[PDB]
Amino acid sequence: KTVVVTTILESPYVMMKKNHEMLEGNERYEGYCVDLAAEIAKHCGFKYKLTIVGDGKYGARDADTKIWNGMVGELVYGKADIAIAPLTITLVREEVIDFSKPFMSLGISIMIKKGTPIESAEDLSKQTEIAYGTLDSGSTKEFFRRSKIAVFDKMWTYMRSAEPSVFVRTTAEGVARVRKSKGKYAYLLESTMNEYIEQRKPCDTMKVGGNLDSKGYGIATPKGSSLGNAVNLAVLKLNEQGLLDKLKNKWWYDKGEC
Amino acid sequence: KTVVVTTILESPYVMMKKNHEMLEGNERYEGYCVDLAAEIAKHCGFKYKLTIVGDGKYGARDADTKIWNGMVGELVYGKADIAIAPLTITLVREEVIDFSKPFMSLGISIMIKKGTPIESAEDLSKQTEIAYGTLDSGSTKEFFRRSKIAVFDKMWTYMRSAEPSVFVRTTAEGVARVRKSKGKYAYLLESTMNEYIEQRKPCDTMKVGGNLDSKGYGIATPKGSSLGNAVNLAVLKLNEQGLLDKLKNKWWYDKGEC
Ligand SMILES: [Zn+2]
Ligand SMILES: [Zn+2]
Ligand SMILES: [Zn+2]
Repeated sequence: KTVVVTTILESPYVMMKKNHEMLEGNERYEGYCVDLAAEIAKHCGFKYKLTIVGDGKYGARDADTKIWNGMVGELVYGKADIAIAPLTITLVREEVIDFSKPFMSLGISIMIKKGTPIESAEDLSKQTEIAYGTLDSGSTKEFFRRSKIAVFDKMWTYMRSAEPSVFVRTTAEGVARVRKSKGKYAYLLESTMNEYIEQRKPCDTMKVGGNLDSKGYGIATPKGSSLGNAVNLAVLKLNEQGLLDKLKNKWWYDKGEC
Repeated sequence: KTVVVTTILESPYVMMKKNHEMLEGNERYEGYCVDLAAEIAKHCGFKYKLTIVGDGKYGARDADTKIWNGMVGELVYGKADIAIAPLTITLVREEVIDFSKPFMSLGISIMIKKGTPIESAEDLSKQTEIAYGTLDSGSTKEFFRRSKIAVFDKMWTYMRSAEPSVFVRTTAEGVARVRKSKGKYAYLLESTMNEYIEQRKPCDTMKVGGNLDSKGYGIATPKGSSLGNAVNLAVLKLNEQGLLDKLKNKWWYDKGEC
């Protein structure tokens, strides 16, 4: 039967085509993950339907109810068969769902509006004129919340209490905030996205400093899924075939407008 | 009871302590993987014995023999319970053994003697005065042998037929060859090793160009091993806590000699 793929609208991973209104099904979308999903479905020989996660989140566990939201939740509760998106491989998630070996390597990075007096995380933690935050319900927020290293811990103390809130619902919201904040806001996001945005108009942002950590994105399946094994080998095969690198250049720099 | 850990003598992952002759068991060794093995064992709750792979190889399957050698072979045939070393996660290997999520991210790179007129793989492929090769029985050689992209295919065509052999039995042998060839030999090895050597006296080598691919190292266990699950969670836990980054700084740069 048709495999239900959950994903999220996040450029350049998954975006609606210009003429999506006249298109149907999987044809309505384009992007790195759209291409990746097609490659995987072909090598594993299955039909699939791309669906956009209902709450538009990656996935976090509610501390009160212990209920998972986002794409992780759709997998945990049987609403989806596989997640193909820029979903970060983490311990808390690995405990409830399965991840293939990473199809992309990245790390948390700093996005500033061009000209802002910031070059590192240490620089952000020593000032208060410039606010900074992260995406909600994801791995980046968890990183700071659970960090015991001096600089990041102090950053979390500031962010978790900040008012107004420095957290955002979507990457787009964080990027917009940096751009319209005259440089009084810095956004903490994964290098993959930072590098992508840095190459798009109005070309007013830039990634500064080195990554804060090293991790990766994996294709996720529910625990005990029959697709788990196959997808994992498919990812490795595609990386060694050079496909993943091919797709990276196609959506990041071949389309770059800066 | 005691878990047999197979590893390889590869600096700075595993090395004999200066006074190993007067030490016993695991205390005889030191290095990144020795430090990592101790942590993995503590977190998974098991006692272990470090052993150096008999043939000093990482692992490849003999074409006609069909027998796996190196650390992979030790796991495949039941001589070791786990491998903790800079062992690359690859498709052919994941087909016979299990790998944890990566504990280190790296890629194939080029090592030259300082002053060598080479800036990239494309440069090596378009000339013939400078010879170049890779390590034997490993993922790097397999990368070129299977590559379908023009530049690497061209490089493989040359390397596979070059005489005398451009391949080496150990990383140390390749590094020595670069150092003694007066710029007439370039070595293809993983970025991790390239970066390490670049910081070792006589500081006469350097890493040039970007990485050729993107992959990682994983802790390997025999397929279906009962240690697999715990080890994987341990790796994720340790990466998130910053131990892996702390360990790389300790063995790579804190001890740099250049
Ligand atoms: Zn394909
Ligand atoms: Zn709640
Ligand atoms: Zn520990």
